[PDB]
Amino acid sequence: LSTAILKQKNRPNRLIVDEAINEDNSVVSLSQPKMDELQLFRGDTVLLKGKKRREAVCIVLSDDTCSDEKIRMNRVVRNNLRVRLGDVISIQPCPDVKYGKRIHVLPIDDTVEGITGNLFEVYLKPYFLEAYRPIRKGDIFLVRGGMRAVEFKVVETDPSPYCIVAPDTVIHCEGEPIKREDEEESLNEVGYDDIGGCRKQLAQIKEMVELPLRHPALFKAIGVKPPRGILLYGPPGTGKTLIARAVANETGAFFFLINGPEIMSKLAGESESNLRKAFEEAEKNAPAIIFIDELDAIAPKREKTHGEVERRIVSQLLTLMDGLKQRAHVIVMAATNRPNSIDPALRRFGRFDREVDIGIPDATGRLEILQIHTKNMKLADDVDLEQVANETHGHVGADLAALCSEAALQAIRKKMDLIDLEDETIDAEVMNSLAVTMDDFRWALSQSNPSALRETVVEVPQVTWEDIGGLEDVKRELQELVQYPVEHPDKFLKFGMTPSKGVLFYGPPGCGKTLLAKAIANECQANFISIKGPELLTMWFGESEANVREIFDKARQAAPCVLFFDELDSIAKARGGNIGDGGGAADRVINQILTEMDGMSTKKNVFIIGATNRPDIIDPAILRPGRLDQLIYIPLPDEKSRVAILKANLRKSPVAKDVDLEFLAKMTNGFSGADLTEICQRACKLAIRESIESEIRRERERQTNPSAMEVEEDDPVPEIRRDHFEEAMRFARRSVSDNDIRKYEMFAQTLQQSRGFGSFRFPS
Amino acid sequence: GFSGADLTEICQRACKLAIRESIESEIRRERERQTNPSAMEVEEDDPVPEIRRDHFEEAMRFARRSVSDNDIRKYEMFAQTLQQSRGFGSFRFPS
Repeated sequence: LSTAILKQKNRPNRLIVDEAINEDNSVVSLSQPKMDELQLFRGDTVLLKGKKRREAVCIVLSDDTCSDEKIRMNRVVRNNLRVRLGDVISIQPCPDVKYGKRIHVLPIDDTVEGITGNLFEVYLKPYFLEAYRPIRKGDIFLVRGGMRAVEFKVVETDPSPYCIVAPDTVIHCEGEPIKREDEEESLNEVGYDDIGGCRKQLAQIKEMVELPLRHPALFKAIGVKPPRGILLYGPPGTGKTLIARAVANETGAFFFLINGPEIMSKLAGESESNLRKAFEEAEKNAPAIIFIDELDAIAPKREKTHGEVERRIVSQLLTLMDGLKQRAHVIVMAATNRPNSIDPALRRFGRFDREVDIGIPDATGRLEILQIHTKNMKLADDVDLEQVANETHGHVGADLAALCSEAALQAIRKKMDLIDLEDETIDAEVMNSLAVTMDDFRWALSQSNPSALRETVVEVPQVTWEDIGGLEDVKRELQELVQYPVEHPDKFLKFGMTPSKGVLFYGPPGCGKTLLAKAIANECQANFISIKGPELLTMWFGESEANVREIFDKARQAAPCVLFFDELDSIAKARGGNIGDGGGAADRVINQILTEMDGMSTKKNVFIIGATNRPDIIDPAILRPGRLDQLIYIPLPDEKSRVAILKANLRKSPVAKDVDLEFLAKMTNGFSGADLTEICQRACKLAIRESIESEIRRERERQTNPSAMEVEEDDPVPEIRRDHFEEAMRFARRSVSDNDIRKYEMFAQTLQQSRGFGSFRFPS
Repeated sequence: GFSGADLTEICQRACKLAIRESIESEIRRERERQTNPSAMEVEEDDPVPEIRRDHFEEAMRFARRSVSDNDIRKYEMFAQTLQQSRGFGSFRFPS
């Protein structure tokens, strides 16, 4: 009674698609109580619901021979409802039993060719002769009243929803031959489910948009104000105009597209007229959506604006923007690659206040995009899309389409040997028997250049607590700072504590200090932004203090993050390590991290994790309360963490079943966490090499005796095969010597040994 | 010899030992009562409502003196030098 018009009219009596063998285009096989629930009498026509208001109706007959769970239909109505078999369809009567005054069905000649005559007497007679055939205004029904499939395109129907077109009222023969090529122009209206990798942000766009659009009365009544404009932004080609078309085509709202260059390419003084005639025409129509695409072209930073007419379109845009108020019920959205590349006068309140962020798709978004872009190809059975989605690590929503196109072209190319050089009469199997293999996808992947290799990736990591193993104390002391302030925030209000906002790991170099950040980020399902040393040290060699702000503001729009500043000591040891000229702590970059860290309220759930190998040169201005507070010393793996590390590195490589990792982890004693990832690779080359060697030597010896005929040898080495490790152990070094351990173990007892009041006891 | 900002980690680290306990004594109770899901007598009003001394007994085990006694000398040997450069004392106007 407060939250219930929010449904899309889902019904208990939904009938699911069931195949039929009939040729009548308006016969329905319904459940037996279908005439009974709503007391559906005979003599009317029901209103079946598909999508995008692109539907197709039937004449509802007392033919209830089907079952109680599904509906049996032909291709005609279910497909002309613009829904495939697998879309929900509502059943509901429509009292619009009307007779067509002047209709307009558009034939296609190839289906019509043969007998032509006059359209009326030759085709409208044997089709409309009281044949139980009502339509919906604007469809293309399929005619099985001949030997072959024939479609006529409905355009005009005097009743607005639809009617039972009858010959009793005159029917014009003004239909005209159309072509199959014209379907995509109407299918420019894109359904909702044709977007992948955006299930996280599309929810935000929905909650912002449909509630203001499909329920104006609630907003006008309660008085809460819908947004005056969204501002999507992301790397180019992630399919944003498609998002706008989806959002405005599945909510029933007129859509108007303003291109960027198309405005900035007309005569000086004519573009502004186009902007006015766009914002004017939109407000006249229904609740609309203006999508000002490529906004950083008609409104760059001022530092690009140099002409006067270049700065008059911006003013016209601002005037039209703030001219919007609640009367018009119009909503605007934009698109730019990076938020700060827009004129700052636009973000002021009332114009583009709120700002969604489409990002690079993540490991499952790529799978969804691939499954969308390969729903037409004839993939071979050996295809594995969950595989190819895994290694494409820079691609965006447009690169994957090109990749699939390239694989299809490669299949065509391998078919060209048997294709005649002048094969205009391309044979049926040459058009249909095509099958793309993993050979093709790996080839095309190797021949693709990713478009987005240089953007910080914000996605939940997959490494879990079972890889590191051990480290029991760190597990708890890292839960209680990243998970508790997220899963139980009210406990932090029952008492008065403010959550911590920092940790500082320090340990021997290369000892799984990164895997702990990813593990804890994987626990609480939090994003994970990694900043590497070779990146901060770039900032120290030029501009600073203009990108750290942007890093933090990126982490803010994706809470809860676990921002991981790797090698906080990079600048400090790249400046002298107690530099000779004098410079003590400040380095123009860490200072900026401080300035941003303090100016960030704890309510936002952003936790900053550092990691250093030289935990004394680190600036003493960060180890102060209110900033990175404590220090956790990550020791070398002891006995169980080594077993887990070995079993984590040896997962993708088929290992022998008689290998004793419990022994190999018991002899390797002071080994780091990064010299057990070497033993588990140098023990692969010793099996790779012995594989190519024996392959080549067999191909040799067989050619020595070609008449030997001896064939069908399966494989000489499928397996890492112990007595490989027994050799890879001969090149196994130790990263950190003992003196490099009693250097940190003698720093812990410097942070320690200034404590120890545990003798404290409350008297009585 | 405790600073004004080392008594604010005997007063927080004495609360992360209550947040811990009241967030364990909750979760532990969930798994407990699945032994008797039909008991219908569950949900004690408060397992730990209170900072509850014997926490400061423990939080005092991670109390670190920030300013060592060898660094508080550099100041007391300054302010004492602003004095001893003063004191005209027996100054007294005639009659």
